[PDB]
Amino acid sequence: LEDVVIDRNLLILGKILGEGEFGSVMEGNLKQEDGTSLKVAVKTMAACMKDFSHPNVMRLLGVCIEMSSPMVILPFMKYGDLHTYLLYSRLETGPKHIPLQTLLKFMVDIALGMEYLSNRNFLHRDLAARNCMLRDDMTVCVADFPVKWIAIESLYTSKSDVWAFGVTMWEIATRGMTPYPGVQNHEMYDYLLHGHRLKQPEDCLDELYEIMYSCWRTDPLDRPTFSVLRLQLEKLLESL
Ligand SMILES: CS(=O)(=O)N1CCO[C@H](c2csc(-c3cc(N4CCOCC4)ccc3NC(=O)c3ncc[nH]3)n2)C1
Repeated sequence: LEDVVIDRNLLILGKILGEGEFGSVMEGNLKQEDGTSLKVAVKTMAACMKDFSHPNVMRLLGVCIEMSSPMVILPFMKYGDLHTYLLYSRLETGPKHIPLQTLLKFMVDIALGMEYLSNRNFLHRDLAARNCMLRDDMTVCVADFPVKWIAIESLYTSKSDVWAFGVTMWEIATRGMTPYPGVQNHEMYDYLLHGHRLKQPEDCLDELYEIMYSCWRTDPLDRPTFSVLRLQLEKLLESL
């Protein structure tokens, strides 16, 4: 089924950007049909992605299969994963102090991305700040289609995706804290069973904590939809 394939000679691979599940993600140059070349990311060593068109969801540029003796091509995200970008924001090199409105925009971006995928009845199954990438224009898009992001009942529906989104909201609000400090992975199921949740971050609004807390209700049906979540975050952002 090769409607999305690209000729291998149009692609030039280069240095490593990160490590995915099945192999290395490399930087690359893709020669386009209009003659010009574009910087790309190439996972090495997709059917879902072909069906997606939305700003806050990573798109498929193509596929290549080189023979030795496959590679999925994706857009280059110049600031990398969101988790690592948040960590750097607490030091002094690349980005400055990120204000509250910019963190909410990251949350809104992800919510929009998930709203779209949720309407297609597509389940992410791995939503986290490390799986959210940063475009050259500072917009976030969800990508990659881990015990502390999985919900109670899942130990998967669209509401277990909502749980993981709440955890990702917490990650962004804490600027890259690992969830559940002083709690081990084996310990999680019982920690959640007794009704304990991620604690409210430091200088973080009650309105915001209400929203992320609502993602972790015991009953999946009590959680809000991504569209409900998206509006709550958008209106909270507007009130600053
Ligand atoms: C969630 S994912 O499935 O996308 N995934 C999984 C495996 O690890 C990959 C990863 C980690 S860090 C990184 C990256 C880092 C930089 N940086 C290099 C160091 O300085 C800042 C920019 C620049 C570009 C980068 N990636 C991309 O453009 C790109 N697009 C599409 C897939 N990957 N990529 C990402």
